Amino acid sequence: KKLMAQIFFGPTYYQRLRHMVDDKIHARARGPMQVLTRQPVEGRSRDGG
Amino acid sequence: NEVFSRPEWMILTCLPVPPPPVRPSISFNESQRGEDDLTFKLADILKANISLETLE
DNA sequence: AAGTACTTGA
RNA sequence: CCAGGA
DNA sequence: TCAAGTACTTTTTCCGGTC
Repeated sequence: KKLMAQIFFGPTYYQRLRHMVDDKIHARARGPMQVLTRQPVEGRSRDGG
Repeated sequence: NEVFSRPEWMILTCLPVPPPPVRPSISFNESQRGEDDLTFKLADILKANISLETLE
């Protein structure tokens, strides 16, 4: 069915940026701990909490 | 306070030595140390003390 | 950048 | 530190 | 004695590289 509205449609130059979900997503539930403080390690990289 | 903090105790005679859990070594590979700064600074205190002790 | 704390000259 | 993200 | 100078203190949201 026709839309009651008319859509502004045409080509536009879009860029793909360096931020992708899969390089961001992270989850932890017990993992590596620091030596000194005996607390969870830092960063996604290190499987930190 | 006569029990917990006499002013004479602001001056150090007998220095407490913290145990390894406070100053752990970063034990890289097998035969390689990696001693904490506190372990180094303590040896500096030890060394300074022996010089003075022998001197007097 | 804005304070306490202490020191210095009139 | 350096570079970046909300 | 009391203005003005001095020292020295203090902070600032959360989340890769190359060293």
